Amino acid sequence: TYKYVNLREPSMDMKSVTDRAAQTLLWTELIRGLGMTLSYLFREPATINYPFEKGPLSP
Amino acid sequence: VAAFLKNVWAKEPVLVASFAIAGLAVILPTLSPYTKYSLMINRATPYNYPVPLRDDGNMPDVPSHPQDPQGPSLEWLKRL
Repeated sequence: TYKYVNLREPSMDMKSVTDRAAQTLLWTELIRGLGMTLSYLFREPATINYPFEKGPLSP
Repeated sequence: VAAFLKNVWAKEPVLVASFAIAGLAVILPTLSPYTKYSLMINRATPYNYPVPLRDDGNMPDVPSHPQDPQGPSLEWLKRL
């Protein structure tokens, strides 16, 4: 069937521009999003120590 | 012209904020009385040596004693 993605007209009123004005000017974007999704560093590194450890196979 | 501030602040929100800092910066030094306190201090900073003068008859004011109430009062700042 259908789906129309990335197809949405803007708000264009008094208050909702302040959500798009604080975004560009003071960067509430790009740090709450992209500075937190990188860190996300505390997870365990899933590395195989190849001369000692070995991975799975199949019969 | 009332939406002209609302069809450019939702269109190019960079230089709009510049003109607001172009404003509110020229006007206010002519407004608050905290200025001319800037002038009274910046003149009352002694760089050079205050050389005394010669008496002849008068004496309108200011005898030789420095700790006498003979000159002005800039000592409001220490009380400020």
